Amino acid sequence: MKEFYLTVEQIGDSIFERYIDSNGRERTREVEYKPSLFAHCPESQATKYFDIYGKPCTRKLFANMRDASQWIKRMEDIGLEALGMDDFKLAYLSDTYNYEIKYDHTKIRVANFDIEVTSPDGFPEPSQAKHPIDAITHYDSIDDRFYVFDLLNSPYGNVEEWSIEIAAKLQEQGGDEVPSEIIDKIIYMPFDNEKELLMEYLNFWQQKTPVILTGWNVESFAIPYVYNRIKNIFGESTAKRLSPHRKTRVKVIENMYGSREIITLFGISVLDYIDLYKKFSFTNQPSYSLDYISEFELNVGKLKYDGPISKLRESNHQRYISYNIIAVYRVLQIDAKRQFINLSLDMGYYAKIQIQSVFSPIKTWDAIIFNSLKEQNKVIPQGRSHPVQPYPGAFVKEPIPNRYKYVMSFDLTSAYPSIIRQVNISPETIAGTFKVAPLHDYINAVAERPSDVYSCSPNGMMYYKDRDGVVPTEITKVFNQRKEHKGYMLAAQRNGEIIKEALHNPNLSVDEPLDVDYRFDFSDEIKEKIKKLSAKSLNEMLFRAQRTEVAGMTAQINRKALINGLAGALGNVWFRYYDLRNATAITTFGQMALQWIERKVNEYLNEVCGTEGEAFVLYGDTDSIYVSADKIIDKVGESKFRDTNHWVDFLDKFARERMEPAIDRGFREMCEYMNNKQHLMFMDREAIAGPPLGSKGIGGFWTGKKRYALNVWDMEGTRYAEPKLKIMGLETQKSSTPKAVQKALKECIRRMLQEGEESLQEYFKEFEKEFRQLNYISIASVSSANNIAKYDVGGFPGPKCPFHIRGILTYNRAIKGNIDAPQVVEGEKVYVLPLREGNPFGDKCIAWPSGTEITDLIKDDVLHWMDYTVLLEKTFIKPLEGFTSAAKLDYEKKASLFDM
DNA sequence: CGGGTAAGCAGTCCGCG
DNA sequence: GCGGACTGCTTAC
Ligand SMILES: Nc1ccn([C@H]2C[C@H](O)[C@@H](COP(=O)(O)OP(=O)(O)OP(=O)(O)O)O2)c(=O)n1
Ligand SMILES: [Ca+2]
Ligand SMILES: [Ca+2]
Ligand SMILES: [Ca+2]
Ligand SMILES: [Ca+2]
Ligand SMILES: [Ca+2]
Ligand SMILES: [Ca+2]
Repeated sequence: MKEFYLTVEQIGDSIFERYIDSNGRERTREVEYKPSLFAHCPESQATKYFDIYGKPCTRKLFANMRDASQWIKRMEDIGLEALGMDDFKLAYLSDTYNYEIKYDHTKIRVANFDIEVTSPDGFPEPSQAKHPIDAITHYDSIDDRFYVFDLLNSPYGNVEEWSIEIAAKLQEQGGDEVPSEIIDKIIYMPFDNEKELLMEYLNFWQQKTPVILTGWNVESFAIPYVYNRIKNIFGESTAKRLSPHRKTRVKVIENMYGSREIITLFGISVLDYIDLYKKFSFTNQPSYSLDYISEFELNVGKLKYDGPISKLRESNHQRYISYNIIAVYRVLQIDAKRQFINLSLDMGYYAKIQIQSVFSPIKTWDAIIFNSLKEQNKVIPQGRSHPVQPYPGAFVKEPIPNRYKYVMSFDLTSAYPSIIRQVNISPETIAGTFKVAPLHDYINAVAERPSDVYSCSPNGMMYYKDRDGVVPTEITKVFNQRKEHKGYMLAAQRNGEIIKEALHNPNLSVDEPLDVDYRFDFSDEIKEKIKKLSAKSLNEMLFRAQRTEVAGMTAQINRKALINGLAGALGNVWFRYYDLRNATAITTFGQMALQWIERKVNEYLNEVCGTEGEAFVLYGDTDSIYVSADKIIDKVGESKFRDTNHWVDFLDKFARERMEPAIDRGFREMCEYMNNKQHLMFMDREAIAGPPLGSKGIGGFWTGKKRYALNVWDMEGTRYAEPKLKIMGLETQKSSTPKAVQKALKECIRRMLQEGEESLQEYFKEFEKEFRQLNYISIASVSSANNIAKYDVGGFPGPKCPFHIRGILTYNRAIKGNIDAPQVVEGEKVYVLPLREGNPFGDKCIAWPSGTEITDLIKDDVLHWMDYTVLLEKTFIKPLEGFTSAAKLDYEKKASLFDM
């Protein structure tokens, strides 16, 4: 097999590399890598190295990496560009792996761990590490084993060994229901004292040194706690054994409002799963506790116990250890589903970076572009300093607030990367500027043609047409990978819909789920067999279809995120290829494209309908248009349709056969107008929306920009067994809105769109009547908590104090005295509730850490004093009044003459 | 901590005769 | 009360 790196580090003048050799074995080596860097040189000097602008360069080979670094400094003191890859480990990987990396994940050691630390005096600060580590579960992907390190004797209690037999048993048997599929994979090791546990853990770690290190909050808690605890007990050199090169550094993580400390373990690639999830999941959660995320992703129930976690070890050590094991398995289960580790490995190896660099799009792209250019013997410019400057982004059309009955939407495929490809936007393809007309003149095709030579953007930039730039070339490769996974994702989705349909008629038989590849559209034979299957089999197939779809979604959406990241990296000062001319060429072209095509679709449809000046395009945002299809439906007449699916087919056919070719011609003309390199504006139909045939549903509504709801029958070629709501921006979509309120508002919208005004007033009247019975958590608002200290004036609100911060200060006073009570963590999320006047808390609201029950000390009072009236009006009535006046209907029945 | 801009709504503060 | 300036937070793209 072809070798591949596992980790790479620079330590002084050595590269330290862990790798898989040609025989599949893990090795380590130290290499005294001699970097090269580059200077411009005279024309009449024979060279094969050229900067990206075609100017000749001489290569300077250095005795060691420290000499290259010092040289870089001296070149600045002189005032001359020191060209080339200044991150020497990236050049090493480029030199050592000069081919497309074929990796084998079964050879990569992936470690998932979680620790327990009993603490009587509140939260155990990792930087202090003053309490014993009393449990470690460490899963190893190569052995496929959970190694459990269990402390039996502690200053906080002596306990009995954990029992695997009780662990296996049902919760109803007094057991812990550790899942049976992992019971045989546990290797349990009890310890008589902490020193021995840790000494064994380090010996184990040495034998099985993680390549990828993950788990939940490992970077901010587990790793620094373990590192600091071992440091305190044994000294630094023993603690540095967590690094296979014995090198670590304390790294300061700075945000807008403060900082924290993490430990960098050289020769390990730490991918904290909480950070993986935040980057790759495309959710925004009320809480990031593992219990909350586990429940959301897997639908497994909260790990439940009596009393505080601080007393769990002594009161119930058995459950304590079982929950530590289960917590590690939960992360694995989320990964089996979401496939973020897999994704990280793909992108890291593709870019030829340290795997943990996948968190940085600037670093990922710096390495992709470096490797690409290195291939042609080209030399990358030096990074330069830039002042941060604002620049313009997308156009968004102001919709007329209203109900909209029949809606068809269209949207550019990979808008910004397509613009980059079409215009040929790249650092080294800039050819000059032209005299710009106001944008409006390009939109209406009255401005002078920008160039008869170069490919243009309406921001005034021109680009070469003879050759593709390195940015379009490399962005195209990732785009193609994206398109492939999206194909599998959509197939799995359409397959899901076939299964749902079939489920309306399950057969009464005992059978097995079919062995099929869900990434591919179900053939006729598979369709036939599906119609003969039981509900049990069908459900299992649905689950598998949805897993395949989730796998496709992770792969496609984060490749989209990567390529879109490049368009934005052109506008970040830290990017080697930062250039506001290119960042703006992209965003300005986009604004033009949207408005240009709005004009064309309008002209086209007015033509088809024999009208003039009618606005068919009601809305659009960035690269999308929403076309009113009322007139199209009416021209055939609702009477001619057999059912909802009949008009949906009609519109689908109209969009594909009439609208899309009209759209394509309009864009080809725009391409010629801008003299672009390649026509790449592909605007496919997204949504077909409307009310169910013969109902009183309103089908859709807009309240404003980025605020709308649509009843959707077909999305990108997926025909739904059941209509689906596409709701954007509204309170149902916000993590700040109470869960029960999201759910109630969603149902009001479903009723408005599918059933009508009368159904809506029915549901409202009932929700208003019963809502006070809802669990307090389900009706709490959610907010991030920044700058708690800034607004804290002796425990009371300072001037301009935010409502949610006020809530926290109210909380802090109510629990003052107790180091046992959970503290709100700065920068994390809180639940917020209003309090009725003259409550014992002395203020109008209270907030507490999100994803948790509020402590028992105050819970009773909170419940008694909760202001259901305020809460109702703010979270439910206000947005609902927003929706319904927009849609021009009433949530309460107005008096009529029939009342008499 | 980690590519970008546009834009909505909640809330404070204070004006608005 | 509303609305504008401003902060804070959170979306859509
Ligand atoms: N996080 C994001 C999301 C979007 N965009 C920009 C770039 C996108 O190209 C454009 C339109 O967004 P879409 O959600 O329509 O995404 P794409 O058009 O890129 O992909 P798709 O093919 O899924 O439409 O907005 C961005 O810069 N950053
Ligand atoms: Ca725990
Ligand atoms: Ca798009
Ligand atoms: Ca599409
Ligand atoms: Ca059947
Ligand atoms: Ca879009
Ligand atoms: Ca306001």
